[PDB]
Amino acid sequence: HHVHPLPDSVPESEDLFAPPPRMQGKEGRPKPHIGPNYESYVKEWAKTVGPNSDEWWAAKARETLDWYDDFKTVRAGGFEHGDVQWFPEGTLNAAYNCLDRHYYKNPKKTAIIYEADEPSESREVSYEELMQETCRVANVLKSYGVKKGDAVSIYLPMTWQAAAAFLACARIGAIHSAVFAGFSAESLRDRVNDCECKVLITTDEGRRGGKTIATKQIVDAALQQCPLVENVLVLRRTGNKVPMTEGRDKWWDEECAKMPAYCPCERMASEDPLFILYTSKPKGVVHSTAGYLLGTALTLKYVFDAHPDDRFACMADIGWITGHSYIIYGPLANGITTAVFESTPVYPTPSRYWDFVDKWKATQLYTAPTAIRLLRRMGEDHVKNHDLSSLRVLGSVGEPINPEAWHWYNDFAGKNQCAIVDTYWMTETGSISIAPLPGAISTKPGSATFPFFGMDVDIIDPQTGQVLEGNDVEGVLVARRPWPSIARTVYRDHKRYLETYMKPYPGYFFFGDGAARDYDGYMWIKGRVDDVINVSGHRLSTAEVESALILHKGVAETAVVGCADDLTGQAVYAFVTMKPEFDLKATKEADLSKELAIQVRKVIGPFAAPKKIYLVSDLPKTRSGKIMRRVLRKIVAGEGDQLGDLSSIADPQIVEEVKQKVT
Amino acid sequence: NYESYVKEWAKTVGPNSDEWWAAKARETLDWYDDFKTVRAGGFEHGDVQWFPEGTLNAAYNCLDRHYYKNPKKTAIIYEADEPSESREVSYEELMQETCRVANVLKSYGVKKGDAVSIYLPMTWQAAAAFLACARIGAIHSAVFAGFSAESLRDRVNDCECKVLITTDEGRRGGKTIATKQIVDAALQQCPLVENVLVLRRTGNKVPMTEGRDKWWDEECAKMPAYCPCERMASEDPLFILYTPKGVVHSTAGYLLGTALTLKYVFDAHPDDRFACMADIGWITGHSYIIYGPLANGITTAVFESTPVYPTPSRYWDFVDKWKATQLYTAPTAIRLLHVKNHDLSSLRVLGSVGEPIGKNQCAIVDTYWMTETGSISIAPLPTFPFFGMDVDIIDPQTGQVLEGNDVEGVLVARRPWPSIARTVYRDHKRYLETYMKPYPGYFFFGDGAARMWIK
Amino acid sequence: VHHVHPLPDSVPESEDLFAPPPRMQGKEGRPKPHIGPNYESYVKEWAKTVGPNSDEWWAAKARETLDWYDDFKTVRAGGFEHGDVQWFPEGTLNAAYNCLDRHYYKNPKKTAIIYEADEPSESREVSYEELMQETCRVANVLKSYGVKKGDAVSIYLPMTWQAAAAFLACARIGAIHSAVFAGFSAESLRDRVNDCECKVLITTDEGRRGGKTIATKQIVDAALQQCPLVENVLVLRRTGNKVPMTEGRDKWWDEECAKMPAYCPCERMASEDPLFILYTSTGKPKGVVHSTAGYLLGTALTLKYVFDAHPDDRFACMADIGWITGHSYIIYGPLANGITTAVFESTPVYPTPSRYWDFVDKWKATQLYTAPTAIRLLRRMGEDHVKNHDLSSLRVLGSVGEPINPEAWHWYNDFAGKNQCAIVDTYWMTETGSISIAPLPGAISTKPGSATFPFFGMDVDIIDPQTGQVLEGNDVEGVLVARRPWPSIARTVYRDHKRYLETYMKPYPGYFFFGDGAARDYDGYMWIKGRVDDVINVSGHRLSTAEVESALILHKGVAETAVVGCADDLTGQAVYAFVTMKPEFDLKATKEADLSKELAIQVRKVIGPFAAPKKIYLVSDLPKTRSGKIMRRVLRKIVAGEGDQLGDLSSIADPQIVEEVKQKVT
Ligand SMILES: CC(C)OP(=O)(O)OC[C@H]1O[C@@H](n2cnc3c(N)ncnc32)[C@H](O)[C@@H]1O
Ligand SMILES: CC(C)OP(=O)(O)OC[C@H]1O[C@@H](n2cnc3c(N)ncnc32)[C@H](O)[C@@H]1O
Ligand SMILES: CC(C)OP(=O)(O)OC[C@H]1O[C@@H](n2cnc3c(N)ncnc32)[C@H](O)[C@@H]1O
Repeated sequence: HHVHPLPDSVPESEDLFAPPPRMQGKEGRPKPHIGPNYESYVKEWAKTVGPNSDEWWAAKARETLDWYDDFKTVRAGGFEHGDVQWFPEGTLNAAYNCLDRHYYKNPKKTAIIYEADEPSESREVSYEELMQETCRVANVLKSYGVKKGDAVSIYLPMTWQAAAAFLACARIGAIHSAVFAGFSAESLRDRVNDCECKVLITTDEGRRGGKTIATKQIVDAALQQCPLVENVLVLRRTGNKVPMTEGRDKWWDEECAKMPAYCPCERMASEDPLFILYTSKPKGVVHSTAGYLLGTALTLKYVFDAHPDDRFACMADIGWITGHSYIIYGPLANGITTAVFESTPVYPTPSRYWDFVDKWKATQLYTAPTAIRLLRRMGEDHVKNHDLSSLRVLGSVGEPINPEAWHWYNDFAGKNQCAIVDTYWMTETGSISIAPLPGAISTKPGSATFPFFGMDVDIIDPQTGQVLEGNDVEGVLVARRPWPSIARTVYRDHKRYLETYMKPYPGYFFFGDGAARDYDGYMWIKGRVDDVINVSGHRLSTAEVESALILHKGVAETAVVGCADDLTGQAVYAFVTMKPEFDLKATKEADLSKELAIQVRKVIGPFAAPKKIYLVSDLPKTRSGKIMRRVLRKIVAGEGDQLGDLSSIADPQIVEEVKQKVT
Repeated sequence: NYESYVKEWAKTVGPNSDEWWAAKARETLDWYDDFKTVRAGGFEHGDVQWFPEGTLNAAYNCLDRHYYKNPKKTAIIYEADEPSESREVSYEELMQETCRVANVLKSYGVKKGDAVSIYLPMTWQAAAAFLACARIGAIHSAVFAGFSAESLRDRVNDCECKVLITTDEGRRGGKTIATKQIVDAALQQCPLVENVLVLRRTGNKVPMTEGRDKWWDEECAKMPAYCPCERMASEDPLFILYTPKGVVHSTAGYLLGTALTLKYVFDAHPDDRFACMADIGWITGHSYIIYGPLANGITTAVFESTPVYPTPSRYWDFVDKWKATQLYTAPTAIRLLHVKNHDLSSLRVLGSVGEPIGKNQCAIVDTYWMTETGSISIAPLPTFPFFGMDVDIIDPQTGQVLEGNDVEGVLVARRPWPSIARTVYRDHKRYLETYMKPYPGYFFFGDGAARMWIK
Repeated sequence: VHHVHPLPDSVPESEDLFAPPPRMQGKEGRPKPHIGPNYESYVKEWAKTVGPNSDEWWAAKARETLDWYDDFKTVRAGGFEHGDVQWFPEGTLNAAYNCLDRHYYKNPKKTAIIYEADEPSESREVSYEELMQETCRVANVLKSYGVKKGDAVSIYLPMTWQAAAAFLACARIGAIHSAVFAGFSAESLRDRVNDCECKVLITTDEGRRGGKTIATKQIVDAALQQCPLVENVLVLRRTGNKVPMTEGRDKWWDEECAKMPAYCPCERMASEDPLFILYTSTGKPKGVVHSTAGYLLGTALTLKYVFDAHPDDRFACMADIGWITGHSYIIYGPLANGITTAVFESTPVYPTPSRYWDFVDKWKATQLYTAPTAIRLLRRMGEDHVKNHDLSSLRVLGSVGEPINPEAWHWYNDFAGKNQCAIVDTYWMTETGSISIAPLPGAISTKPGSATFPFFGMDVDIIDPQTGQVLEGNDVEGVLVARRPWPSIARTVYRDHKRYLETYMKPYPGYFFFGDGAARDYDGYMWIKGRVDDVINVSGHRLSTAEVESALILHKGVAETAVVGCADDLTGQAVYAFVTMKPEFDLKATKEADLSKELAIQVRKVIGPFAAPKKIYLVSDLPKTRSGKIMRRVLRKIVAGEGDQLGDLSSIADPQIVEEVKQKVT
């Protein structure tokens, strides 16, 4: 075969994982929405793509969401000019679908499990309570002159009221723009200025992992350079003294106390913007309303097999698209219970996730490979002595999951009784693009497997621009047709949207990731196109080399970048982090580096073996867990003085250590 | 009989009452969009909801739909302060004037959800001013024309309106109210008011501030006599009424309440001539001069005078002149009133309201309610709680209901009703503390009662 | 014999009735007419559209013709007296959705606009997809400026195809566009920009017309010096030549639109929400306001029936979008019907007088719609420019703007139509929204110079202006009035409803007053013969301008004429005639004094002794508006010695012509 699976210590013949009994309708669990095999996935998927898929999408849109006005047209527009339309004539409101309609059915049902930074302060928030808070905030925003179509910046940490702030904007047709709490004043300023908002919602302080985030202090520094912001609504999360500017700044509780606990919903067109979400100039990805909401609702239902009484635990942050789609919009649109997790995976101890799961009997868990590798690094004593049997689906999002970490997830979090859904997508796709349906698909460690409903993906040969038909092909991932939750533009920069996604391969949407489809038709997304390394004509994905390195005992996490080489074009350079227990005296660093290189050579080939290996205490990462290989690539290339605004990455101090180790 | 008012009332209260209420809302009002949910929310947090997904317009229900059916029908019997100056105002004329004023307001930049203060005496154009605001989704705040400059200022400032509708002068009991003079005094300390629309009721010289002040007639003459109706959510606010606390009523529930009570408590019929002698500056004039009668498409009276001008026979002269079919007044006026040789036979119902209190023919209906209730809550049907009203007696010393008959305590309501006030403008905390906290789970009217007798 | 006579013609009356020709009979593979084949087929359908039982027809047509977001309940209400006309009031819709989206969803690649550039070689087809995308981009730009539903937006654009996108972007978001003829003076632009109180103006750097540059941005800058409310100007880069741009206020159309997505939601408009203000040229500028559903329905129905438009037709209205004709029969009517419409950027004589016909044969136009002034202009230029063309794709030729003299009607019929097209003489006004009286080409046998019969929904009569009373029967003459509102009637004059009532509704209470003299002949055909204010009363004989001007043009060498009245001690008024001759006419073989005698004799033979002009002035051209109306008021006041009280003539087609006329009279 030309395409190989991501390196794994398990033989390929023993590495296929059928839906386990918890996902077979056994063990008293709900029967899966799609099952029990691959063909059941294909039979339904075939209804969602192609020239006769309007019927399926029209029915799903009308069955899944409540509409004030019906639509007539299912879809129109396309990539070339960026005029994608779905259900254009219909009207709806996201807050109505995420709150009102469920409150009218079961007001006391839990909407949010609020897992506070300190475990003792966690509590359940009913749909009634969440709706009331959302309506109060919406009324406050209207009193500030916020109109349909106005942008509102949100700089809130992971307290449950973040959901109320999102949905209060959606309720009145405002466009919320959420910024990770803890982003520097500079990063906040750039995003507040770009969306041209006049109102900002924030906290006095945030709490995360027992640390205080001085949000109001950061807001005050940023707003000195944000001339349009005239109103700041400040949630009293900690109660510590913070500055408050007379007139501009008001307290959330004092303002909401003046307002009624119900607010009508603004009737939104399907294509009215729902939010702007900046990714790392800052790129404001814009999603509209109906198509995005439908995509998050359908993917949540089908990829995680969500049922009415499920308790869904997405442990990400609402500053990330993962939090937009699979904390707030998806779970609440489905009317189930969703977790707002305010802490870190290791506060107070690395048992936190699992204490949380057993306390609330979470039925699905969704996190990132960085968190899985972090907990794997800390040892099994924190997870082994838990129940965790309420879980039946474990999800991974953010980057390729190394098969080694996949197995740890499968073995310890799931006890070999959960389906693992490796979900590939992007901020720009709105909802999950490629993922196993857990009641249907037998999984391979490291493979997203098959495309979701409405996603028709192909592999293009970047040297020819042509689609590679069939299986056992490798290249760059593209999508053939629009899908309902695709981002509609980049805020006030449609040209950047067209040039980034629609022009590289005309006729297609360009994801920016390298991908392969193996002989069984499974899709493998193996890293960013910009991270590919070419050694003596061999094209290397980051995931395959990083997956080989972690097979060595004691390795916690690695990142590989290319460095120019006069004789091989590029050479692989690897940054490697070891588990805390690994003794760098019994195995001197030079001996360990040799073993790591040998391991890569045996599993991939000599061309992939790192020419140099740097042992570091940690890797530069974004708040969401992405490993910033561009930073490492520029440091190795001697361009460490031209890196840009890294002030809001997870730990800026790590960039200095890496610079020292390389020098 | 008892088995008639109680048989029907059982369908309007309790866990099976949504069916009755959905049918009446759909029979009684014209809707642009249908509702799905009948009711939601409750007293505790003040999130009462009725017909939330529906859309409608109060001006469409009080003017347009009747104008389309019978444009020449009299909407308002305008009984001027001088009896000789009275005249009938047709639904066509009222709708045209309402639309002109609505177009004037839009030309000032009044948007859906904006407050507009109204400082008008009892001339028929007061209805046009109310319904013009409702037509465009503005929130009118009516201020009784007998209020001083300070009381006017306080209410104008509290609601943050940018527009005020008033008159040059008012005429009541043969005397002149210097309304524009009072308005100018008030507006010296009202920094948000940018436009004043001044109805020329007397034509006597009054001060007018260039730019800020314009004449009603001259502004309306520039505008077309039709204006589209803003499609309002059932729970969009309809008006603020300061009682200073701004009692806020929403649209669909309030309008349904007034229309049903008017039809049942007063047994209205399509060609009736309903004469409520109250003032549009108070809820009685809101509900049973303007919104109740015009929603039903009947004829309503706008009485500009006093009970004793020119003489104490004025009420009975008015009833004989117009053949009024109902007469709704307070005991205060009915006691102050010269009634011997009058006919008064056209009257089918004599209503009383506002305080504890025909000659063998016209009925006597004693109606209890409050500004916060929107429409009549307890009354006899020609006593007995109205449809949707489930009231109980509670001992204040225990907070417990005094089940039975011969008990005495405070009056409370069990569940929300459609026309209940939804908040106190920008002071929801006061709304909850006043009405919802004294007896958790109940609505606290604030008066005593015993069995039903209202103390 | 008859009291009412046809407009003077050299063809005998018995040979002057033209039945629908074979191209309009469903033969030769042409589409079958929507109404046909005779007068009775028109009456049978027309009778459903007027009277007390016509709600059914109008409700069905409104629901069949337009896409609605919300249905209506009431068909019509209101009336003339107070100006509260309402049609389909409870319904909601959007004009851009009906003109773009619904057709784009059906056939995105169908041509929406044939853009005939000033230079023929630069012309191209603009698909519904491209037009919708550009409309959506502009709509998004306007929203980014804070334009809200109900805000006015001024448009000062020449006849480039993007003018349609600018109109429809305003309609898409519920803004009220106010389009001003490109080339109007800074003073005229200022007055209209200030009256509508807009805060946004859309224009070009420059326009191109007849090989000439229109300094649109320079004019805008001059005007905006006196327009304190305008905060944003969007400038279309039509030529790319250097023009001033004010930092902050002014932005380039292409740079702004490139930032925006190519789709924009449609604002759900009430039937009676204003769609546009259109200013017309005697006092202050008159902003005629049209609402949405009735206007759109009227333009859609008249286009379909008066021009017998079918799905694949290529409709060529050669007017300007600054004129109501361009509003209704370039943009809204044709695009609502989903067909192809022409945006003609040039003049009838650039590069040569063959332009119209080169255009028709190049694009295979199926209908042509222009004005008598253009027809008379091409007539004066000779037959070599039209004779050697095909023109067989045409089957309907339309004329709008003024009475068409039978002499010009025949030239149109003979050379443009080759006696195989139906001629539709369409009478209406800015204030009527859509065509009011016109032949239905598959049904009505035409008379040269007659509008013939009223359109669906139009119930018209003749009032004797000397009595104020309706004249019953046929063979009557007086002033035209309408008995009942129709869906596309103007709803007000912007912020001046009193002027609307006093101009149209007060002169003849109970009726709508058009302001034109009219006659209904013995066959019931309607003749619109000139403005009431232009009637000339000589010794008790009331003379219409059209009849005398039609008699004069029967003389060899006459190109165009205008007659006005001047007080006369012996006849009350006397006829004075301003005459333009063809360039080739030898004015020395026939001296000016000699020609006048022949003209007077011809008018006497054809009309009567009283109609002979008392004085005749030879002029090189006549004062005319941009749209072709002859400004007889200007001539009338000059003859009356009142040339110093003429008003704002800065924006007429040729202001210099007024100076010559003053000289000739002096
Ligand atoms: C949802 C959230 C992660 O979106 P973004 O923050 O916009 O980042 C999107 C980018 O992340 C990477 N990626 C995310 N998931 C996976 C996965 N399962 N397998 C492989 N690569 C994955 C890709 O490079 C993608 O372009
Ligand atoms: C409708 C209008 C009067 O409302 P408000 O002006 O808010 O005053 C309401 C208050 O008036 C008094 N009341 C009203 N009706 C009656 C009645 N039938 N018998 C005895 N007392 C009555 C009560 O104290 C009530 O709470
Ligand atoms: C549509 C556009 C021309 O409207 P306006 O520019 O408002 O001018 C309207 C005026 O033009 C004249 N008129 C237009 N058409 C004809 C015609 N066929 N026969 C005779 N007179 C006609 C009339 O005097 C009309 O009042």
